[PDB]
Amino acid sequence: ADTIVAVELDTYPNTDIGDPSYPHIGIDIKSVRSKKTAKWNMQNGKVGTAHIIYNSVDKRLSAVVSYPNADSATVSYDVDLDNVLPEWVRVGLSASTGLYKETNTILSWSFTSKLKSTNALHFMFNQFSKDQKDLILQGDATTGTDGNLELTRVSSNGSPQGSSVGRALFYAPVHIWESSAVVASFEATFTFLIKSPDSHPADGIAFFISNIDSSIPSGSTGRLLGLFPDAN
Amino acid sequence: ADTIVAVELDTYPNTDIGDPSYPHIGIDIKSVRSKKTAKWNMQNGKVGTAHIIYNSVDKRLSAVVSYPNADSATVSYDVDLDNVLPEWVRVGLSASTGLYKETNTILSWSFTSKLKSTNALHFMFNQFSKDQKDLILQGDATTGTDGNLELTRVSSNGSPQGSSVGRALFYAPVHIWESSAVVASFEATFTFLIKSPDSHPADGIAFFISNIDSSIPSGSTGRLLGLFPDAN
Amino acid sequence: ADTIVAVELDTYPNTDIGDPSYPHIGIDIKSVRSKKTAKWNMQNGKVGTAHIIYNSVDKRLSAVVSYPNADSATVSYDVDLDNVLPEWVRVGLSASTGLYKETNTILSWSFTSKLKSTNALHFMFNQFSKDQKDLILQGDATTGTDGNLELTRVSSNGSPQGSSVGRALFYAPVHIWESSAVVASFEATFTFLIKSPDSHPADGIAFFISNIDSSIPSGSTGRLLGLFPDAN
Amino acid sequence: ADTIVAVELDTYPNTDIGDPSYPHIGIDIKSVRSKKTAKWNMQNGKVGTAHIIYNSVDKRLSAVVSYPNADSATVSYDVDLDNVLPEWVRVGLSASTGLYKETNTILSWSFTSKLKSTNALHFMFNQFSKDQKDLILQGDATTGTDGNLELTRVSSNGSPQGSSVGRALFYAPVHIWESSAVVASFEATFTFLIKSPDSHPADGIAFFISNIDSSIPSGSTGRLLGLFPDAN
DNA sequence: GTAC
DNA sequence: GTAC
DNA sequence: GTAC
DNA sequence: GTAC
Ligand SMILES: *OCCCCCCNc1c(NCCOCCO[C@H]2O[C@H](CO)[C@@H](O)[C@H](O)[C@@H]2O)c(=O)c1=O
Ligand SMILES: *OCCCCCCNc1c(NCCOCCO[C@H]2O[C@H](CO)[C@@H](O)[C@H](O)[C@@H]2O)c(=O)c1=O
Ligand SMILES: *OCCCCCCNc1c(NCCOCCO[C@H]2O[C@H](CO)[C@@H](O)[C@H](O)[C@@H]2O)c(=O)c1=O
Ligand SMILES: *OCCCCCCNc1c(NCCOCCO[C@H]2O[C@H](CO)[C@@H](O)[C@H](O)[C@@H]2O)c(=O)c1=O
Ligand SMILES: [Ca+2]
Ligand SMILES: [Ca+2]
Ligand SMILES: [Ca+2]
Ligand SMILES: [Ca+2]
Ligand SMILES: [Mn+2]
Ligand SMILES: [Mn+2]
Ligand SMILES: [Mn+2]
Ligand SMILES: [Mn+2]
Repeated sequence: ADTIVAVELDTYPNTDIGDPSYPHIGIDIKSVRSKKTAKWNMQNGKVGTAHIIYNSVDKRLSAVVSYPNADSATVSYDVDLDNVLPEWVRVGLSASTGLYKETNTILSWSFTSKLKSTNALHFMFNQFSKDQKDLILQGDATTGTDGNLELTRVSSNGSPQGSSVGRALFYAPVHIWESSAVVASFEATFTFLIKSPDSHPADGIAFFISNIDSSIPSGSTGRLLGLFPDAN
Repeated sequence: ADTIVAVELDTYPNTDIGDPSYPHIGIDIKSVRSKKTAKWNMQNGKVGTAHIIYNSVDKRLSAVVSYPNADSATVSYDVDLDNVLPEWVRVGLSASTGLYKETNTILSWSFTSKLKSTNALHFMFNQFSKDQKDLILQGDATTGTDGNLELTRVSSNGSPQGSSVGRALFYAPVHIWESSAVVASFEATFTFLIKSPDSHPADGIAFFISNIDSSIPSGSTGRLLGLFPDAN
Repeated sequence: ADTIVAVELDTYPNTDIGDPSYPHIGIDIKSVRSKKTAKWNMQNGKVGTAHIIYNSVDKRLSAVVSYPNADSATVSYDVDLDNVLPEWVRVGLSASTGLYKETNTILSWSFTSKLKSTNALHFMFNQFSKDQKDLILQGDATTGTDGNLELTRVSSNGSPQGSSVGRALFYAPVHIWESSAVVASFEATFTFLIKSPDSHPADGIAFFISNIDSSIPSGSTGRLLGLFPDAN
Repeated sequence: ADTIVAVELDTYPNTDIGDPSYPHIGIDIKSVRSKKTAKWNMQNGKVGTAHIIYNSVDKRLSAVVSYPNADSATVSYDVDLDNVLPEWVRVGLSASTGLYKETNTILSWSFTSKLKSTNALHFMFNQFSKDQKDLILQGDATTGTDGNLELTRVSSNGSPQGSSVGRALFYAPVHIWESSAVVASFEATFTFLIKSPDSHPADGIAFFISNIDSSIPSGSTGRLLGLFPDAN
């Protein structure tokens, strides 16, 4: 299977696989069962912002998710990604729906990675286009509708669909660690709009780092968030 | 055939294709017969720097090539690249040798492209590694020798070889123009070491922008600099 | 007197100082009598964006001013700023009102300057705060009202006042040119909201570069845009 | 007195004030008696690189100091700078000599600070000039000798002097924290050349953050590193 | 960091 | 929008 | 997240 | 550096 490190914005509690009883953010290291979670007050229909940071000095993967004029949710986990990820990776966004659904709309995404002694990569999307050749779209993901990235299927009348999964990966491989680097760092930011007509939205959005040849695991709709083939 | 826009650092005068009778820099728009040239005092065995700039306001492609403590050479050409290049491109470095030879050594390469009212791409290579997954190497190009990119063949003691052609392209496609952008800009910088035992070094280095699926044209050693299928 | 280079967004035609008979953008080199202008379709109450670019290769000062879903206005002027500006400068925004008035509201401001073969300066304000220590406020300029910079006087209900002039300069001096630099470049971007109850809004906003010790010239409300001591 | 946070590169053990018995790097919070230290293998006459990082999510001040082809020294300390520094600060480099001496030569310095919800400041000096108006020089500090910043006094024959102190601060105040920011971060990098003709170099170099109006404490030569008025 |  |  |  |  793929090697996945992810930050999940998990809108739907799957208590059977160790989710807390509330919408949460989490740090996922090679398992959908987060190594760490924080409670997340997800605001239906509101634009939120996720910030993800890591550096090879502290070896601490951290995230902050916020809405205008509300308290942030934050989660951190000590992990040496040199011992988890391959040296070269792709970075991406993933989302899913299941029996419950939501829009998984990405309005902007930026990423920066640096290896110092310096090598750098930076991309910034504030606008997504119909045929965006620097993104690899997988599954139900589409670009160009209102200049946004729709990770999961939305009908012609604007309703999100159930049992949908989709992902967007940046086209170039990323050099995420190097044995001779004195300092390696990355940061990701994205803005998102999760909207549900139902009482209960599902399933969430994740930022993820994977082996370069990563693909959506077959059947990874719902609680698997397009990242894992099973709930182990 | 491919669509090529290039800045050539041309070390060898080919009078039969309209080169001036001296080493020169040139702007190549879909032809090896530069639309504009400037005399270039190439310093055998010295590290040089090339800077290439363009913006959609001025629609003027400019370059400056310099050595420490010497006068620069500069060339500019008015061209609307919206009417020349496809909307999505790859960017790259190319170099060649023929009967006469030189090292085509790249010590660093950086590139930035922005499409405003903003989408942005930036990469910086100060170190090239043996298995560099965000570069597409074509022909004779190799990476990892002293952390440098050798575009053309060099022996184990660093002696350049004749009849050699090689290129390196950044892996991700670049969105070089967009009809709704108010301002689009790019800039490229690279540092290079051209060294020859020959009285006459040949053939040169180019920065280029191509169709995404561009490859080294058949036979394009020597004066065609790995860019053009013929001298038309 | 001061040495001023400016891009004016001139909302009010002053025919006696050589303004065209319509709102215009202009390039001002040491005079309010623009060296070049372009017609500008200013949209009362809409947020606009101004982009200003210059590099020492082309020696061409350009600007583009845009509103969402409208055609841009653009103006360029060939000028070697090495022979106009002192080596060290301050950068700023200026605005004024006279008999006629408008809001001169700045919603964001960014600036980058680089001197290559590299020295670099960059700032980005997306939020202005009440006591913003990296800005020098001159005249009527105030910060903190909805996180915006109000260059000229506005009442508590947001109504602009006549006979008002105000400027904001970045605190640090900027090294705008250097005799040994191979390439020097700057770019500025700001977003603005010009709103008037008047049939005729006045007087405009400018981005400017000055001697470091520049101050609002005595009497420079109205047509002199807080930049010039007289209309020569 | 001033409020100082610093990363010290301490070349000289002052065991009487709690230095370890070896050259060390340290994190100094309002005291020259480091809250944390790591052993540092300082290489006389070699160019080294210091990297300093902090973000408001982890609240961890970290540094890495390295030489080509040697193991790094690294030190980290958990501190909430919101409770230590004022909201607006200056950033700087400091160095001293005492009865023992060394060159305190700075070859490059870069800094980036961001406040997100984004406001940014970045500067990069690869070249220092004789009259560098975006630096505040204090004490014995000079710029322009070989394009370098000499923090402490060097004689006409190139010998460092004893009992010398000097500092360089960036001219613009820096907004280091804000109560409404979701994420605040900074990073500094500098390269340095410490050379001594004596068996024993002294006293060291520091990166520091201070109140905006900070000045060299009188008598802060030697072990006080130009930062503190006393050894408490 | 080495010598008494 | 008023003054020649 | 609320109802049995 | 050789060919017309
Ligand atoms: O903030 C508190 C909100 C609580 C919502 C409670 C959930 N309601 C609920 C459950 N719980 C059991 C969960 O699994 C049943 C559905 O499983 C399928 O749907 C989800 C959501 O798309 C997905 O994660 C799974 O993989 C699967 O597709 C109900 O049965 C019910 O109603
Ligand atoms: O004595 C040796 C130094 C003088 C060399 C001659 C330079 N003068 C000159 C030529 N020569 C004709 C060019 O073609 C000759 C070789 O062509 C092959 O090699 C070159 C160099 O690598 C390459 O560009 C060609 O594609 C081919 O591979 C002029 O035109 C001129 O001036
Ligand atoms: O009915 C009201 C709308 C029409 C207004 C007239 C515009 N036409 C016009 C003028 N007028 C002469 C300019 O000076 C008049 C006022 O001058 C003062 O106010 C302006 C605006 O704030 C300011 O620029 C001046 O400095 C002074 O404070 C033309 O020349 C033209 O065209
Ligand atoms: O890596 C191991 C190297 C060990 C070096 C040992 C130091 N040698 C030494 C000492 N130690 C006592 C320290 O204070 C005496 C000098 O104090 C003055 O000089 C220093 C250095 O510039 C400065 O920090 C102080 O503030 C003061 O100016 C000796 O006495 C001796 O020899
Ligand atoms: Ca879940
Ligand atoms: Ca040639
Ligand atoms: Ca006017
Ligand atoms: Ca010490
Ligand atoms: Mn979960
Ligand atoms: Mn040529
Ligand atoms: Mn005007
Ligand atoms: Mn110490």
